Amino acid sequence: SVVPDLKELVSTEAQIQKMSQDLQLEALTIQSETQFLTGINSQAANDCFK
Amino acid sequence: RGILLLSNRLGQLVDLTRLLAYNYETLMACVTMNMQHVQTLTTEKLQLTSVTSLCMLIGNATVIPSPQTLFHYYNVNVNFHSNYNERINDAVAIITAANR
Amino acid sequence: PKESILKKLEDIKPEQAKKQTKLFRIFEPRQLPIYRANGEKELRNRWYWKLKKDTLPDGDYDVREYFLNLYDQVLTEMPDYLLLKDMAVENKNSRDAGKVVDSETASICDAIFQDEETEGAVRRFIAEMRQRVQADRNVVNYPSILHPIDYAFNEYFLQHQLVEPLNNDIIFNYIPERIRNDVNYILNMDRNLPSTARYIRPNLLQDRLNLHDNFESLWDTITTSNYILARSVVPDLKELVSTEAQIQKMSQDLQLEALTIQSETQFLTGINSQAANDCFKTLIAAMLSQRTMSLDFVTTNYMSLISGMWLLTVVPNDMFIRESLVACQLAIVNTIIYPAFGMQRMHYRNGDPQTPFQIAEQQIQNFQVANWLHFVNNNQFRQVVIDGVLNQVLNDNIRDGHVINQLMEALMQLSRQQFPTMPVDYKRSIQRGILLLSNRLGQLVDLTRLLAYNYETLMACVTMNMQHVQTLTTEKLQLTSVTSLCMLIGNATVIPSPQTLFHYYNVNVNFHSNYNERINDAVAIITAANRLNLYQKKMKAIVEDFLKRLHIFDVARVPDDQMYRLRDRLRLLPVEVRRLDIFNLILMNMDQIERASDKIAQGVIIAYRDMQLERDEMYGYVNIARNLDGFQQINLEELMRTGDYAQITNMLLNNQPVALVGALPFVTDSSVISLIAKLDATVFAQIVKLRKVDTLKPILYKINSDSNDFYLVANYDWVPTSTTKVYKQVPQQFDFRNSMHMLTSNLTFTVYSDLLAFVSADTVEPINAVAFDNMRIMNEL
Repeated sequence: SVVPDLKELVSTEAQIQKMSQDLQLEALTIQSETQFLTGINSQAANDCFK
Repeated sequence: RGILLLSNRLGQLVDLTRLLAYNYETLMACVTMNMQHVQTLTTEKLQLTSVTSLCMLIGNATVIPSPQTLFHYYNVNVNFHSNYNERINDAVAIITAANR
Repeated sequence: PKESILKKLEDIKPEQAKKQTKLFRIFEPRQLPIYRANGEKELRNRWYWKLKKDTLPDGDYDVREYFLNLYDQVLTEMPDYLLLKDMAVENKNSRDAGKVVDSETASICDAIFQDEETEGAVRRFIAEMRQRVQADRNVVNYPSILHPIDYAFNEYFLQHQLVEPLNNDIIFNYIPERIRNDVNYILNMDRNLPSTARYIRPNLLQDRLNLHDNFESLWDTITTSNYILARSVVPDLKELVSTEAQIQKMSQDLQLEALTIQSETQFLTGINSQAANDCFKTLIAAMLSQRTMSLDFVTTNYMSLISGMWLLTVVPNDMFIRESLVACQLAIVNTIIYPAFGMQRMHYRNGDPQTPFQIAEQQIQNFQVANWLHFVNNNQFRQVVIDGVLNQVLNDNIRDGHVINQLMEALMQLSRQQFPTMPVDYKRSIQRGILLLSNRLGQLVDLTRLLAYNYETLMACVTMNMQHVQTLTTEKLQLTSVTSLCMLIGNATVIPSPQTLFHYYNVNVNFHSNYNERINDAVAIITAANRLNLYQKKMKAIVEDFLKRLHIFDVARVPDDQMYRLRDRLRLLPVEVRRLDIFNLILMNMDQIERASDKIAQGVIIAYRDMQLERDEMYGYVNIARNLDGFQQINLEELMRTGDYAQITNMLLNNQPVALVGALPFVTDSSVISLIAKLDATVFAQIVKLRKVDTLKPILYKINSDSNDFYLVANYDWVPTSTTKVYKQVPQQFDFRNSMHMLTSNLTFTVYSDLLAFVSADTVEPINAVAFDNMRIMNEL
């Protein structure tokens, strides 16, 4: 109830996108799309923080 | 490659440390109840999901506890305490009487 | 899109000949009444200096930032060179025309030359004040009036003119030191440059940013770019065995049938009148740009593999990604060489990492086979530096470059494994494909030559010191096309059109120039940004613009991170004389500017004790101290920052002699009264109520019993008692005679852009071209 909410974050989309460029996601490895359920960060961080 | 994203950002990750450092170190100040470290019976789920986000995802942001906010906090624990202590007395008093 | 990142490239015109007109001044002289001690207006009036545009703000911080913008403005207007023929004007007076410099200069003269000035000496001077030319040196002499600070500027602008000469020889010299030398080409020009030539210098220092260490993301984007650029060049192949014909004899040599399949899967290789051109281009750029590609094969198409061996013998494996060389080799090793060389036994078991070609080397014996292995395996790029200036070219092992005893050996080794075996038939289909390389080997010898040259040619014109890392977008290449190019070529001889080559140079050039330039533009700012304590102009700012100015990069689509790290490196970078040399100038006088000009002050004192006032001429005599000698202080900037510790609050409450400092709003009053009433002590109270101040408008008392309808007091006899004066220097006065300076420049210039164009480039007949060995490239009928 107290822990101040955060502000000025990096656009969700922007980062995750440079992320795929860097991440080399789908490169053989079978167990895809489990590292990107990361999203809702604009939230997740606030939650993780509090 | 992933590791690097921690590193570059590291210049900022720093910022995180400072943040908490302060906040906890601040808020805390206004707690009357003592607090011995105990192995609670219950947990609290923390998805590395969010964690990871906070991490590479924080900019030159800077937030802290609103004055008014802080007090409100003190105030509460306070009352609570007062009640605990008080009832305690109210309690004891009776019980002892109850005996003689 | 494919050719949507190319229009963002060829459309980059960084070559901008920056020039100027208006002489850069900041303060125009102006009128104002004279107030002799005693305070009367003695008439005649005098001329002083006040700034054009008092913009200056409230708050030391806002001030500092303001100047900063000036720096940005200075640079964007930074005169790349000068010339005054274009600055003419006419003196209304003098021994004659006179032609002076800049309208303002003119005005002023005519002006003073009427309003009863200091007489003679002035009018006089204004007269025998003119121009004069010393043709013999191209020099020019023009008179000009400015201000110590003005001569200051304009001066250096003259003593630096980033414009050198330009003789035939220099043009010749800017044509890559390995092309003028390459025989196969010729050059010729249609004109003889005048002694009046000039040329700008596209500067191209190295990646002062080592954009490859950690930033991979960006390299990939560069490579890509540099790559497309290359294809745009890569010559389009010529005449090669009509598709149908070859593929037809192809079916023959092998012996086909009905449900008896073998070689049949080695023909989705047909299309080459598309594949060969693609495979060809693709290969070069890859190298040049230095991009890393992948591999799309099939385990049933062995032919497609054979050709692989063609490839691999070439491009030093490191050029291909890891997981690709891995597949490839093992596929060869386990289905082509062991399996029909009675060496099967163990169909070769490999379980990831270490090197699979390699290990086959130290395993089986056979010389022919054995040389291939070492030459291929340990084959790499020759990390070469200088090439007629820090080109830093990754080169191809002399050997390969046409001294293709590689190909001949690659074939001899193939001519000798086709001896032993195991699964009866299988050998039929495999060795038959192998032979198709051998007959063609007369021509294969060629393909090598081609690339050899091309890459080795195009090369030179890449000031962008390319290196050797790992891409991350991995361009895709099929053994399909490869295989096509291979058997389907010969007789032909192709080469880089002149015009083509230049165009290439030109681009990288600009680009470079931009990179280097923005870099300087970048640095300059940042450093300035520091000796200014702007703890609030959060830099996420500069980086952004920077990147943008070199289109290609989708700014919004790139995180804050990398960006900072980008600053971290920039910070350690030296500025450039030009850039630097100017900032030193702005600061050095900074003070002087601020102090002068109205709308602002500096600070105020509060001595709770009656006291005198200076008797300056400009203003009547008022509340001013140019020293604040003694008393204490308190930076306001740090105050409203820190949050005020009632330190001030207390002193104000208790009344103690004190001073204040920083940007401030002055306020002029008249009716003496105000003073006797001591109004000036009021104002302060406020603060007490509001921790912060800006609502603080201090007071000044312009007192000249002349214009102050309340002279009633100047009467008796007096002498100005005040409590609290103001920190603010005094607008200097104007000494014309000296105020003027003299100027030098040049007459009739001749600036040129682009260059090159001045040459008609021709080419020898294809049939007899030459490589770095003086041998006819393409000598197999």
